[PDB]
Amino acid sequence: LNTAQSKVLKGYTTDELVSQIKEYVDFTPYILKQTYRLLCGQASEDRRNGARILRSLMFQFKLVTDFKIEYKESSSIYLSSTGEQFNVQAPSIQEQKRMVRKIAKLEHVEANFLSDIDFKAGSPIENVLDFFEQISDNLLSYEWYKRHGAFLAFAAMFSEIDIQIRVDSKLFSKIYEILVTDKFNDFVDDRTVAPVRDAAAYLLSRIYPLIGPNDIIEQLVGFLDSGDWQVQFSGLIALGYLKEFVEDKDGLCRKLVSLLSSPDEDIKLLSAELLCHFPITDSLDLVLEKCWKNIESEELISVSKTSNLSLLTKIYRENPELSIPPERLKDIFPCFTSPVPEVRTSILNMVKNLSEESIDFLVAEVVLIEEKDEIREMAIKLLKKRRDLPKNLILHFMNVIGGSLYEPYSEDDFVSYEDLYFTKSGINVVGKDEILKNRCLLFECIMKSGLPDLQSTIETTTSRTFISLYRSVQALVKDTPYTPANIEELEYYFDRCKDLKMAPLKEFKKKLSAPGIRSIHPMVDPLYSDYTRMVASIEFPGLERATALFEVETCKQFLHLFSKMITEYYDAEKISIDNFLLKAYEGLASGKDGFLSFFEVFNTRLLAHSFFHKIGSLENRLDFFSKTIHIYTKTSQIQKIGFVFDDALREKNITVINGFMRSLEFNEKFVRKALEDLDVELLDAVLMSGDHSFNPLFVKPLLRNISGNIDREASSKVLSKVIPTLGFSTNTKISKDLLEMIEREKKSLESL
Amino acid sequence: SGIIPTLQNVVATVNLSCKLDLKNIALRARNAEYNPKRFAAVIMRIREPKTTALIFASGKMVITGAKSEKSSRMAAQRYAKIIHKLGFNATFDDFKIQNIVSSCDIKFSIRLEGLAYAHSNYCSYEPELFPGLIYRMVKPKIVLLIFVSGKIVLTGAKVRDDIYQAFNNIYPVLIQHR
Repeated sequence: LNTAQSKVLKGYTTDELVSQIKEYVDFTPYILKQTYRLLCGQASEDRRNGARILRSLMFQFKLVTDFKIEYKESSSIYLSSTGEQFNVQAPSIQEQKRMVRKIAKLEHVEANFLSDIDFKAGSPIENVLDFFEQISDNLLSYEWYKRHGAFLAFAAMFSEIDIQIRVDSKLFSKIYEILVTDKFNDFVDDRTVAPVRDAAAYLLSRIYPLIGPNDIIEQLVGFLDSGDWQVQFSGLIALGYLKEFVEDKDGLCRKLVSLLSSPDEDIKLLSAELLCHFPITDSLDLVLEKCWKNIESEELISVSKTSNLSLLTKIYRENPELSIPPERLKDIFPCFTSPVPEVRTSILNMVKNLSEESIDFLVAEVVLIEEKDEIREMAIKLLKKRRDLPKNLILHFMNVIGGSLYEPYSEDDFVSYEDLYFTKSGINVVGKDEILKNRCLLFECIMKSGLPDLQSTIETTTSRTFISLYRSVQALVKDTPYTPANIEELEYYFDRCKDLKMAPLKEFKKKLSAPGIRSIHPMVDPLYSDYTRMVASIEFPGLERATALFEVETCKQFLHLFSKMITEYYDAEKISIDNFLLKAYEGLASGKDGFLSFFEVFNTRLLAHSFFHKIGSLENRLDFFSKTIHIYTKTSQIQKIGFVFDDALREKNITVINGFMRSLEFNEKFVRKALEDLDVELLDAVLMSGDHSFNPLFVKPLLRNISGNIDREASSKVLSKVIPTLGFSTNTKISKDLLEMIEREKKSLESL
Repeated sequence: SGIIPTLQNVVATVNLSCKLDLKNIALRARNAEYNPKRFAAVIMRIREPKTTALIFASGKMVITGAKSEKSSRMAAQRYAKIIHKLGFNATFDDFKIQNIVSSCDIKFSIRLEGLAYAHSNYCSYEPELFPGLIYRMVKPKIVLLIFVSGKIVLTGAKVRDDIYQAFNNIYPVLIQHR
């Protein structure tokens, strides 16, 4: 019966669905003997799981809480296991070399770098009162996973706070023993971990409340004095979990300041991390010298660098009279490029409020050559808010941004450095589509600070593209009347632009003569999008050869930038968009998807343009809205997008109807019509894209359809899509008229 | 010339110049595994650079998994760190790249039978035993695994130069046998 249900939950191998299995469980009469099986399990997942079951059973369950506060010294030592399985005979020293060859992938080659020296030798639970006896035992088991399992269980017991059960009286005594005695670590990551001692110390943080007035904390800060980093470690992690209950802060902090200099990197890490949580007042001049020294060490990688940057950031935020020393300024430049992401993020957060040219320059380098976007966003945000960037920054990056798109940045233009943006081989990995993306982003940043004239030219394709747009931005600011900038002959450019002459002038015109035919030469095709780009940007805000650009552009970011320019100009009544609209709309409703990049940024501006009233005529219309309907579904002026929703029906256009669903108001129209005739086919592809609160309306009508044999397959199909959603909270939003049914029906379902 | 070789593995060693208690190191590190019946050393793994280190009681250290001479020396230094924390007077002497393994792809097929005849002395080719031809070059002492796919794999190199020097003695020959 139920024992069968529990024995299938018992059955268990390999996944999170078993978490869902434990997430599933609720209330029963007795057994947990099977739970213990898990808490002794060697898996990191089962121990949690099992301990989670123990957590369920908390009521008026008795608990003894006598705590013997004894700091008794032990001579035990707790490791991974007893190691008795290491008393075995080692194979020949010939069979072994064979093994090393395999593991180190030394097939086909000779390996004579080991010798004889290298291979030498040195030197029953069923009763409940017995399920708690059993863990008190495991708290000190020689198998670490049993120790973890054991400790993980108690966390669960003391989790809830509210039969007869005495709790071990030597509990604390056992914790303390572990903390000083257990010497098991996980060195998998640079930041060391003490699986057992950790879980242990966390328990102590839950025990503390229900604990007699003690000298425990004073005792723990005593661990920081030990010569064994492992006990120090134990001290720090425990104190971390108890930091709330720490009084005599000055006495702990004094030691923490000391340990910032530990020879051991974990003690240094844990040290600073804990110190960030307490007031820093007296040691102020001291913890600054320490942290700066740690930062400057230039140890290629120390795990504590981030924690030290945090500690500085803190001192400087909490004491605004203090400012970073100009000399130490050159010690944080490297951090923007540091291989480790936590350092990069941390430094961009420590400079968020300062305005030094030097730092200004480094934040720009970041936006250009950063791997992670989330991190680039920090640097972008830092520059977009600026109206006082130095001219020499605008000028310098205005022509750094325009270097050849196939050569690396110059070590002479940057203070930062990576083998990914400065080597001729690194580039070809990043790909120009990124290199260009990240320039388009810096470009949107440096334009809000006054636009000096850039006389300096570089003469590459890209150089023209940007310096062109630059002048367009200038003109838009001074409402300069439009002058049809002149595009020279293909020849002209091939003479000036260093990036085009990496190509057979002849093969080039062939491509120009007819694209869609990927030329055989590898340099032309790329240089084709570089060209289509330049001309479009040169003739802007003429949009003749813009349609070309959108059709070939690989880099999605630039199409975005360009659409920005167009729209910015449109809003200022500074451009004519009509021909470009048409040519775009068409190219989009026919599979040229670069054009979406425009319609998203121009967005709702469409519905107030002549063209829109003229789209309610094209036979092309639904092919278009299919691809863009999300953009317009948000508008406030609903009567407008209204004419199109009527059409998606008439034409049973699923994609356009789904898009119209995320909005409530249109369900009201949909359902109020589905009841006049049940197109079950589309209902199958439509309904589940709306608010489920409506479903209870389709149950009776869908049964007639099956009762009498009508669309039997379809009806039955959707019917089993809707039934699992009958347990759904009806929506108060909808028309009070439709509640007169959502409730009328919803009622008859419980009738009786 | 034409294409560029890509590194897949680097083997290196160090002497921590110290007698290690292999058993202790096994019971003090969750990331180490130790099986005397299989092997008289301790296998310790870190996550980044994803690598593997063979630790002998003599204090000899074999390190594999690295994708560069930099990674190699780096992960090597991290394993020493763990030993020092673990209580032994470890040092870091005699680091040495023992082996490099790179790969290539010239994007076209090769007539193995032809290459093998023209060089029956330096390479063995039996397609009823193993797919592809194994070619033993003598200057530099490099072994190449050549497949019809056009894919090449070079091993036995002690310094990156040997990879280039060697994959430039074979290209001409891989040209003739398209």
